[PDB]
Amino acid sequence: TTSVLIRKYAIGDYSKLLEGATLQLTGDNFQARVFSSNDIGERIELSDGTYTLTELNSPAGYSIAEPITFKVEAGKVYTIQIENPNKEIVEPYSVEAYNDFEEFSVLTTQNYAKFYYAKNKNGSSQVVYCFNADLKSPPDSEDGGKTMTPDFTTGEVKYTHIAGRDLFKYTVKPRDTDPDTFLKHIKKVIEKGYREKGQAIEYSGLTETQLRAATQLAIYYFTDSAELDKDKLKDYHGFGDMNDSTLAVAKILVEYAQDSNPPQLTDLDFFIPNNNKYQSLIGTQWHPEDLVDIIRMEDKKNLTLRKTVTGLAGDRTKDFHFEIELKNNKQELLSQTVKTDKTNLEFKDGKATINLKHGESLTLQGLPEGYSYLVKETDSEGYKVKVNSQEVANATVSKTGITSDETLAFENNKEP
Repeated sequence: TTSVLIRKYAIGDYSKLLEGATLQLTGDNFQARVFSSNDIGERIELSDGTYTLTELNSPAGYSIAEPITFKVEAGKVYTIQIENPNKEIVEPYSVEAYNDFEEFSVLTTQNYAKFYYAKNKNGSSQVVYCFNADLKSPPDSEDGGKTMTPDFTTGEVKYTHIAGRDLFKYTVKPRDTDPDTFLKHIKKVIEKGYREKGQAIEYSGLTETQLRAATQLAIYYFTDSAELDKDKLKDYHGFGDMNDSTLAVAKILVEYAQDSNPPQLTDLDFFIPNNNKYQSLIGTQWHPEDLVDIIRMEDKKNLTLRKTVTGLAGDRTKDFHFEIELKNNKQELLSQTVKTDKTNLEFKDGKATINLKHGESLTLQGLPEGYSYLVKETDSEGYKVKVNSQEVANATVSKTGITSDETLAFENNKEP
């Protein structure tokens, strides 16, 4: 068996698991079961196979998220076919991270003062960097990370340790638009930047702390679209105090990140705070030994067809038949169950047929952003077909990139 924890998160705020979603786990061949999402995730030991996580209902406010299919094979877990990117600690929001308030080292005239660390399982401290420029730094510590300043409202501010994959979504004002491109940029910055106390500094004349600042500002280039310009930085989070040298190294880190070479680092710890006011933190180290597979589901905050028969010679009890062809954002055909105001509809190779009599209607729900339809009424022979009052010789119409709901009102006229 393989341990998994199903965790339900809320898209865009990861400071707590979203409780109160009714989730059902169904598998191909054990017993299917229903449970409600909790604060730590539902722990299940699974034999090899393919399983489906469905949201039977979501908690007040949210939308039903897409069924997540996954596979447990040979002790490993996969999403659908790639490797489960969600590896997190068993007890969430249990990791201390801190800002070392007493450590002192200048950029030019002033303490850098952004000495962020996270505590590894073994009590050592890894250098980490803020991933959200406008959010709060980790809790001040006056004693090197033994005790921390709690938040006035939420108590201690502790973190969930996770594999730093899928980082795009934690950014506020990223520069990139493709997540993988974004991840590759972050890994590369960390790679060539400051990772370990005592490390050789390859850039002549720069102190450890100066490299650390260049590294942090390079992250902000990508996470918050910081500009790497002396004069535009005069008042940006203390970075006016960064000398020319250091800023030149920040541009080197960013230019490196930007080039086509692949990242030499396979993975990086990442840390999410249990208070959304606090910044998330990208690590410089990797501790896979502390992590288990999570099946993650994320909650967020329609096409209608109808038939009317007209004319005195129009039959009002004839099952008119439609052949609907649907493709997604990237022109792939949908091969999924699609719920409706009547019954479900299995789309095979993007297609399903439906029958409508005069004055009936069917409403396809949960169709994705930027979809496209091609709809034909196959058995029109004899009728003058009009769709939304437009004359269609071939009883077939199309539309691409539907950003809203849409209604196709077929009218069939058999006038004597």
